[PDB]
Amino acid sequence: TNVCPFHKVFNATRFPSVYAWERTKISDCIADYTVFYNSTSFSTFKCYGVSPSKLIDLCFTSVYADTFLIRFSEVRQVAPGQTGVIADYNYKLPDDFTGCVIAWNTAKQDTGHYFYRSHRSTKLKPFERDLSSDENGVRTLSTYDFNPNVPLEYQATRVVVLSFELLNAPATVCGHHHHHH
Ligand SMILES: *[C@@H]1O[C@H](CO)[C@@H](O)[C@H](O)[C@H]1NC(C)=O
Repeated sequence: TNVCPFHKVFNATRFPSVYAWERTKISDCIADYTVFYNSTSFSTFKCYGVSPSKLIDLCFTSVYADTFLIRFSEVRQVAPGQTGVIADYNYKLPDDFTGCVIAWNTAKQDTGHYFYRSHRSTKLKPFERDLSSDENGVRTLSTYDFNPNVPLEYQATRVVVLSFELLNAPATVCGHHHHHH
């Protein structure tokens, strides 16, 4: 298997709006997570259920990459069992979450009008997506203008959620060293 398509996911011209986040299936690859933790580009790299350090030793049966665009202020909501407009009405990470979250501040590039759900009748189920714009005829989706000139807690920020499972089925996405190194 050839190397894992991270640059094609990460350095794409556009990231989705967060209410319409997008999944990607990754398999048959040899993953190189080295790019992340650049400390001058990746401002947040935090794993749940495994050690970011232990990613280099592990093989995964299925890896999905959920992607979207929010503000710096709201990055902290992408965590198991957190509360917020994002976690309650946009993108929900399970309580039993296994995976990583990577986030970096693309403010000078991902500029424009992006959207987010502010209100919903019920909160969200884990990993559920709601692409509806109305409830009773009112727009249920409020707007972000991302600009270079807004303060940091308010700036554009791209997020990726690598969600994997270590159960049965052929082991398909293997770190550079799943041969006991
Ligand atoms: C880390 O980020 C900087 C940002 O300018 C980039 O130049 C560099 O190539 C990245 N990583 C490496 C492998 O040096």
